[PDB]
Amino acid sequence: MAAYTIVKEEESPIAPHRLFKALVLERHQVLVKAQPHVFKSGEIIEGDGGVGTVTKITFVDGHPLTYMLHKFDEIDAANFYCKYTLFEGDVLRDNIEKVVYEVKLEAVGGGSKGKITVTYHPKPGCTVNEEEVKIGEKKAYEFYKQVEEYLAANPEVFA
Amino acid sequence: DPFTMAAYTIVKEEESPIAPHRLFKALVLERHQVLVKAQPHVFKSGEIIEGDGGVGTVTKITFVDGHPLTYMLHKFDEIDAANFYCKYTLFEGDVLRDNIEKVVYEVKLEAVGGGSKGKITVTYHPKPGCTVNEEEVKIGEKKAYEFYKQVEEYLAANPEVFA
Amino acid sequence: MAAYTIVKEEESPIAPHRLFKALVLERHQVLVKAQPHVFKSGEIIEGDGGVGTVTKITFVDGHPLTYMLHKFDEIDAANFYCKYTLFEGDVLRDNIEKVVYEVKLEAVGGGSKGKITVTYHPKPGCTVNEEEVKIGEKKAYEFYKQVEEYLAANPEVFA
Amino acid sequence: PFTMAAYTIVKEEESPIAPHRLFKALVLERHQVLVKAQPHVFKSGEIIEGDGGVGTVTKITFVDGHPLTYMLHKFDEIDAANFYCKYTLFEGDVLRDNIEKVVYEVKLEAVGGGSKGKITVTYHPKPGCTVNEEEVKIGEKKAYEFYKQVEEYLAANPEVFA
Amino acid sequence: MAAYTIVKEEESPIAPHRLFKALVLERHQVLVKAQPHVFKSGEIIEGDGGVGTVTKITFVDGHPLTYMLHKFDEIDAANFYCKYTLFEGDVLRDNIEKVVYEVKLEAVGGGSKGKITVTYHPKPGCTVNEEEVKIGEKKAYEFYKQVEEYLAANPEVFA
Amino acid sequence: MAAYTIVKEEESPIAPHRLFKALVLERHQVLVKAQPHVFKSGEIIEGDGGVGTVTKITFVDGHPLTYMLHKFDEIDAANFYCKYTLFEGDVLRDNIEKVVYEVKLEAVGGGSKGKITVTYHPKPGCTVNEEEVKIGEKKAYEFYKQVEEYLAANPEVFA
Amino acid sequence: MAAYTIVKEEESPIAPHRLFKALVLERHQVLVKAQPHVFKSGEIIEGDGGVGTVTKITFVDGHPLTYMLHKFDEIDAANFYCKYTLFEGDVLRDNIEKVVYEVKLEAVGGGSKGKITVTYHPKPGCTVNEEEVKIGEKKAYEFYKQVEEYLAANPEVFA
Ligand SMILES: O=S(=O)(O)c1cccc2cccc(Nc3ccccc3)c12
Ligand SMILES: O=S(=O)(O)c1cccc2cccc(Nc3ccccc3)c12
Ligand SMILES: O=S(=O)(O)c1cccc2cccc(Nc3ccccc3)c12
Ligand SMILES: O=S(=O)(O)c1cccc2cccc(Nc3ccccc3)c12
Ligand SMILES: O=S(=O)(O)c1cccc2cccc(Nc3ccccc3)c12
Ligand SMILES: O=S(=O)(O)c1cccc2cccc(Nc3ccccc3)c12
Ligand SMILES: O=S(=O)(O)c1cccc2cccc(Nc3ccccc3)c12
Ligand SMILES: O=S(=O)(O)c1cccc2cccc(Nc3ccccc3)c12
Ligand SMILES: O=S(=O)(O)c1cccc2cccc(Nc3ccccc3)c12
Ligand SMILES: O=S(=O)(O)c1cccc2cccc(Nc3ccccc3)c12
Ligand SMILES: O=S(=O)(O)c1cccc2cccc(Nc3ccccc3)c12
Ligand SMILES: O=S(=O)(O)c1cccc2cccc(Nc3ccccc3)c12
Ligand SMILES: O=S(=O)(O)c1cccc2cccc(Nc3ccccc3)c12
Ligand SMILES: O=S(=O)(O)c1cccc2cccc(Nc3ccccc3)c12
Ligand SMILES: O=S(=O)(O)c1cccc2cccc(Nc3ccccc3)c12
Ligand SMILES: O=S(=O)(O)c1cccc2cccc(Nc3ccccc3)c12
Ligand SMILES: O=S(=O)(O)c1cccc2cccc(Nc3ccccc3)c12
Ligand SMILES: O=S(=O)(O)c1cccc2cccc(Nc3ccccc3)c12
Ligand SMILES: O=S(=O)(O)c1cccc2cccc(Nc3ccccc3)c12
Ligand SMILES: O=S(=O)(O)c1cccc2cccc(Nc3ccccc3)c12
Ligand SMILES: O=S(=O)(O)c1cccc2cccc(Nc3ccccc3)c12
Ligand SMILES: O=S(=O)(O)c1cccc2cccc(Nc3ccccc3)c12
Ligand SMILES: O=S(=O)(O)c1cccc2cccc(Nc3ccccc3)c12
Ligand SMILES: O=S(=O)(O)c1cccc2cccc(Nc3ccccc3)c12
Ligand SMILES: O=S(=O)(O)c1cccc2cccc(Nc3ccccc3)c12
Ligand SMILES: O=S(=O)(O)c1cccc2cccc(Nc3ccccc3)c12
Ligand SMILES: O=S(=O)(O)c1cccc2cccc(Nc3ccccc3)c12
Ligand SMILES: O=S(=O)(O)c1cccc2cccc(Nc3ccccc3)c12
Ligand SMILES: O=S(=O)(O)c1cccc2cccc(Nc3ccccc3)c12
Repeated sequence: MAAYTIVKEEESPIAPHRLFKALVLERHQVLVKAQPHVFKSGEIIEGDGGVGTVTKITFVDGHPLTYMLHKFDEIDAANFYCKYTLFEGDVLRDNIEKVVYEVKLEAVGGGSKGKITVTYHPKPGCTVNEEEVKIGEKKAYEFYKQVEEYLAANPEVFA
Repeated sequence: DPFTMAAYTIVKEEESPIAPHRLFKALVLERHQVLVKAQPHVFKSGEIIEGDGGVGTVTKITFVDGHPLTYMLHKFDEIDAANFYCKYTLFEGDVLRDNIEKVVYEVKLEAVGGGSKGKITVTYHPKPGCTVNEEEVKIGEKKAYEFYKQVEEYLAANPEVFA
Repeated sequence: MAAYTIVKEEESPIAPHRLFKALVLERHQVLVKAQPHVFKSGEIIEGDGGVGTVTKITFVDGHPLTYMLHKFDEIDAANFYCKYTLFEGDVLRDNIEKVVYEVKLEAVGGGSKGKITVTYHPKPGCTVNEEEVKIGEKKAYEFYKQVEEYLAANPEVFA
Repeated sequence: PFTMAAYTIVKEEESPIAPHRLFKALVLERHQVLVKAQPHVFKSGEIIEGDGGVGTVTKITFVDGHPLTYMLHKFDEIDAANFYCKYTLFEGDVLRDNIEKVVYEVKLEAVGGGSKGKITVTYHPKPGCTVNEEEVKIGEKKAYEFYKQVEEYLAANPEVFA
Repeated sequence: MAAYTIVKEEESPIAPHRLFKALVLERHQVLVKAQPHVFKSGEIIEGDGGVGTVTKITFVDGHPLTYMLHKFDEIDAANFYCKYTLFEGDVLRDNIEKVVYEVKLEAVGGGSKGKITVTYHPKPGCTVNEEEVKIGEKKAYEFYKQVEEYLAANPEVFA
Repeated sequence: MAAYTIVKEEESPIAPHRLFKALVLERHQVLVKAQPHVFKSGEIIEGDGGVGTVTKITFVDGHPLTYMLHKFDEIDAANFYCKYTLFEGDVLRDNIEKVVYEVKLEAVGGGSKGKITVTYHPKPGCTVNEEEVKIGEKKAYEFYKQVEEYLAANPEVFA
Repeated sequence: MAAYTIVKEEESPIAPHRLFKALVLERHQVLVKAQPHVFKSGEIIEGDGGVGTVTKITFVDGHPLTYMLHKFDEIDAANFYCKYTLFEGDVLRDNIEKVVYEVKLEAVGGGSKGKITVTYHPKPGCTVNEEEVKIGEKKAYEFYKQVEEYLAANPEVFA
């Protein structure tokens, strides 16, 4: 059970409830707001917006990837806590079974602090892509920095 | 030590939809300014005379002229703006009514959902061998809660006001 | 202290996801479509429909009553299980601190079955009689009925 | 309608005894030090819950002839390292019907081969009834005399807790 | 950047509050009781059972490895959760920066459920020895049991 | 022109007033108690023990070195700070006018943390034999460690 | 690891409530005032004009370096005592990690005298180049010399 893991910490001028709404609860929608050139649509197909909720993110028709689904494992918007899981979608490929994210945020001034952890759950006797991992933190970190900048400059959004 | 003069302490537990950073700011840091903005008929101005809006800072809160009162003097004893903590003391001004040595405000807030949780604890300190009026206490808490409640509605209404 | 406990076991032709949506998850917004001659507005004042959510139902201007705020406690919608708190509002008389409903449905063929466990808790400052505890029941029994008629005649709603 | 009162006493103190010493005697081991200093007033004292850390509770018992009989205490916050503690006298016959509980905050600091302390004690009234100086001064003088007693033995014995 | 993670779930017949005191809280001393042949000492350098506790170990002089050092990130003693990291040691080979221990137990019947995660963080540039992984599990597992049975055979131990 | 100052930070189980006394105030007398094969005598030749005080420390006979004189420039015992300086002796070779010593200690639990800064000042138109600094620290640290162990065993010395 | 230390005692007719501000508190805006050709911009991007603040001086298009960042380990704007650290920026050659500047201004009638301790601290095994010290000591003394003029020139400013 060899699972590669990236546990990191970040810090923002953006407020923590706001950033959470943007990067966790509303992520499926916000992905399409920040990258209309990559994602055609983002929805919920199962759940009411809390634990057990299932989203469907669809790439534009010209993108190599097709779609992904994530499920909400635990959510406690009270203390900016959620653990979700990417359990279906081409990006996974054949070597990976599901990618699990666990996010913890907290206010530090008018801004935030967060502990983000990614763990890749490989299929029986497969090699987790070390490269797939660099691509993972890459795609997100950009997204997170891209959102942070919209928000900074549009303070009424999710405020 | 025949006695260590007894002091009067109120411990409050309060909650807002306002995010702890907007409130730490509106009612602690820029309070001096937000009072006059919120209640421009009672206070002409608030202005930091000493320090640079940080620890050991002291402000002068000024009432109108016709108003019984004139100026209030607050000193900043402890701050951790990151964690929304503050000790700030009231010492120079006639709001005491020539009997209280000082009033000790201790404040701690924390985020919840889209809002705040709040630790407030007021302590009234008299000058040598004087009584600590229940009266002033009734009023020290009542004017501030009203104050607080006005500034909440503002910030709920105007959602970009504090940063 | 001690409280009055109404416990029940009702049965319905409507499927349980249709009732759970109509009478638990969207109750607040459904009380106004059905009793627009009583209620002006229903709304979540805070929450993601999760567990710490709070809704607000407002009575019409003339109505002797003014408002109620309900705050979910824990949910399992998939299973149609919900415990939800009536913590404040004009409706609570001085004798009542809160009223706790415990909802759990199951399927019965093309219909449903459900047990309800409504509890009136008082304030130390007063005691609980039966006239009021009997009214709550009527209000809420009569509501469902009005809704059953509706979920039966329009099968598209929350199906 | 208003927030209930409670009475606080702030003290600032200075000792020529090293501070880790007095943190052991009047705080971490108050329950055992109280009997050694005052076997005349106390029969025993001891722990009943925990192993010294946050949440730890202790029990105090006065001889069979004393008009008081026992006292309970819970440790709210311990940061021994900087000599800060917050504990609560929450149960025993010492709480005259008006008193609900007594909260004690203590911070100590090094000053040469001795120390400086700031002690704050907060009495909390129970619904309806009111607190008064009675319980307080008596409470103030009991704690102080004990400590002086501590101070004179800790000095008279350099290696004890040193 | 990427770490080797080990997620483990087993479950043992002992009340959580009893394993907890042995396999983690006092795991310094009871590690000798367990192996008075591989283990020389069990010590708590600092921490009064306080989070941020750091222990000190040393195998018998014969053993090639000198000692092991742990800090306790957090301990929910009341809740039977603990996070601890192996931060220094001869056992901590020159290619591993730290090995993190995430353990959470809870009562199940008259037994326990064991899920624990250990993460292997490699010192900058190194791949980390996949040997130290297989090894890590076997050694702290074999010891898992010893301590189970013993505690099983004495119901008065840490009651 | 610029001198060499080595900024150190250390930790002792001993209390700061103990460290400070032993390693600073009666240091001239302890060096002989701890190292009577190295040293013959410690004394004060120009001072009362207050600021601007001078000690005279002779090395046993048949020893390379002959003696050393230090002056106590700043003394704030209350906060455990000191500024003293070696300015005379064959131990200071041809180069360096004066290596300066600055000790700042703090209480912590049953012990103490320290901050020490040695500032080696080159001799008029010279370089600093940065190999005499390597030599200076060692002996001063052993002296220390010997004193540490000595004070721990006998907890009545500098109480 | 050794460090390079500067003991410089200066003088100046110009009043210290102006130099101190210029030379320390508003140095970031004034560097950029005395040498527009060396720097195009300089600002405070963190902290709030007090101990713990961080500055960003931005060298012009035509410079090897483009920016450096300073931190105020300590401020005392009434006794004219400061202690700020150069933590980040290109100027720090692989062998230098930070420079610690301790300044103290005293009042000599209508002017000042001073003591500046500049201490360059090396990274893990690396050592500072004699070069690295005279450079820093000079463009800075030079800067000071232009301001002695600037100010004296016009008592209007900083008075
Ligand atoms: O404004 S929102 O959609 O709320 C929004 C919310 C959060 C992040 C966003 C990033 C980019 C663009 C947005 N809006 C946008 C505006 C114009 C065109 C396309 C997107 C973002
Ligand atoms: O799935 S939904 O599409 O919202 C859905 C649609 C219509 C009625 C539903 C009733 C109960 C639970 C649902 N979902 C749900 C999903 C996950 C967890 C808990 C409840 C219902
Ligand atoms: O550069 S950033 O957006 O800052 C970026 C910031 C921080 C971390 C990053 C990690 C991986 C990839 C990026 N790639 C990337 C790739 C293409 C465009 C933009 C970014 C990261
Ligand atoms: O592009 S960024 O992450 O901004 C980037 C920034 C700085 C250094 C990089 C080194 C390798 C790969 C990158 N990116 C990358 C992006 C996509 C696929 C593969 C590699 C680097
Ligand atoms: O969901 S995110 O990573 O945030 C994401 C953010 C932005 C762009 C993305 C594009 C492709 C795949 C994603 N997910 C993905 C997940 C795991 C592995 C590889 C790609 C993207
Ligand atoms: O950007 S990442 O860490 O890659 C990221 C990856 C996946 C989910 C995330 C959710 C919330 C915030 C993020 N970042 C974040 C950054 C700064 C502060 C707080 C959170 C998330
Ligand atoms: O953010 S950084 O942490 O520096 C960072 C981390 C990792 C990779 C990065 C690649 C490009 C730019 C960065 N910075 C960046 C910063 C803000 C906006 C866009 C890119 C990268
Ligand atoms: O807008 S005001 O009417 O003054 C106002 C009225 C009442 C309460 C206020 C509280 C905070 C900030 C305000 N204004 C504000 C204005 C500019 C900058 C920052 C705050 C408040
Ligand atoms: O409680 S108030 O009386 O308004 C109050 C009185 C005095 C000082 C206060 C400082 C901060 C916040 C307050 N209120 C507060 C309320 C809710 C949450 C957080 C703080 C203060
Ligand atoms: O007196 S208090 O309400 O405490 C009070 C406190 C502080 C400022 C006040 C300003 C105007 C009127 C008040 N009260 C008031 C009282 C009686 C008649 C009319 C007005 C003020
Ligand atoms: O309480 S304050 O928030 O500073 C405050 C807030 C708003 C209005 C006030 C009016 C008068 C006196 C104050 N202080 C005060 C303090 C102690 C006793 C009596 C009045 C007022
Ligand atoms: O009682 S207080 O808690 O102060 C109080 C606090 C906050 C708001 C108040 C509003 C109206 C009356 C109060 N009572 C009141 C009573 C007598 C005179 C004036 C106001 C309010
Ligand atoms: O439609 S209404 O005429 O408002 C309506 C009228 C009367 C009773 C109703 C009961 C349940 C749902 C309704 N409507 C509804 C409509 C859309 C979605 C969910 C419920 C009811
Ligand atoms: O307060 S809300 O207005 O929804 C809100 C608004 C914006 C961002 C939020 C982030 C987390 C939790 C919320 N609310 C929440 C409320 C109750 C329980 C749990 C979370 C957020
Ligand atoms: O029962 S509810 O279902 O919320 C309800 C449903 C429909 C109509 C109602 C009208 C008034 C009060 C309610 N609540 C209420 C609560 C307790 C006692 C009496 C009435 C109503
Ligand atoms: O109002 S009465 O019918 O008189 C009434 C009287 C007595 C008990 C009742 C209980 C539930 C509902 C009522 N009304 C109701 C109305 C329509 C449908 C179902 C029940 C009750
Ligand atoms: O029973 S009622 O009186 O309408 C009622 C009263 C109070 C709370 C209720 C909550 C859910 C469903 C109801 N009715 C229901 C009806 C059929 C099947 C399952 C639930 C509730
Ligand atoms: O706990 S102490 O104060 O340390 C204490 C010290 C020494 C003797 C004491 C005797 C009785 C009661 C105590 N407590 C007490 C508390 C409140 C009121 C009056 C007495 C005594
Ligand atoms: O203040 S006393 O009332 O005796 C006292 C009362 C209750 C607890 C105390 C704990 C530590 C030290 C005290 N005195 C102290 C004195 C001098 C220096 C340091 C501490 C304590
Ligand atoms: O005699 S003691 O028993 O200590 C004593 C105990 C309790 C209260 C005291 C009050 C005043 C003076 C005392 N003596 C005193 C002695 C030295 C310094 C300060 C006060 C008190
Ligand atoms: O550390 S290991 O490298 O796996 C290891 C290697 C060899 C023997 C071991 C014996 C006991 C515990 C281990 N680990 C361990 C870890 C934490 C607490 C207690 C024991 C042993
Ligand atoms: O060693 S092996 O049998 O290879 C082994 C193989 C697979 C899993 C193991 C787990 C724990 C201990 C082992 N050995 C062990 C051996 C002797 C005493 C205690 C534990 C394990
Ligand atoms: O540092 S001391 O602690 O005095 C020291 C203590 C004990 C023995 C010493 C022997 C030689 C040189 C020293 N110092 C020295 C100092 C500067 C340069 C070269 C040597 C000795
Ligand atoms: O020590 S200097 O190298 O000049 C120096 C270098 C860099 C920054 C300085 C800031 C204030 C004073 C200095 N000294 C000083 C001395 C005499 C007159 C004016 C300034 C500074
Ligand atoms: O003349 S300087 O004052 O340095 C100077 C100041 C401002 C901008 C400069 C741009 C290029 C070269 C310089 N000279 C230079 C000289 C030697 C090495 C590197 C650059 C610049
Ligand atoms: O010329 S500077 O522009 O500082 C300069 C810039 C960059 C690198 C330099 C290297 C050596 C000497 C310099 N200057 C120098 C100046 C006077 C005397 C001796 C050396 C360097
Ligand atoms: O650049 S040079 O003079 O060559 C120079 C060379 C070598 C060392 C220097 C030290 C300080 C200032 C310089 N220049 C300087 C220039 C004008 C006024 C004050 C000092 C130094
Ligand atoms: O910041 S100052 O020295 O005052 C300074 C003042 C004026 C111009 C400077 C140009 C380059 C580098 C500096 N500093 C520097 C410092 C340490 C090492 C290397 C360069 C300059
Ligand atoms: O730069 S000047 O052109 O004089 C200048 C022009 C306009 C406004 C100024 C304000 C402050 C300091 C200056 N100069 C300054 C110059 C050197 C050192 C310190 C301050 C100002």
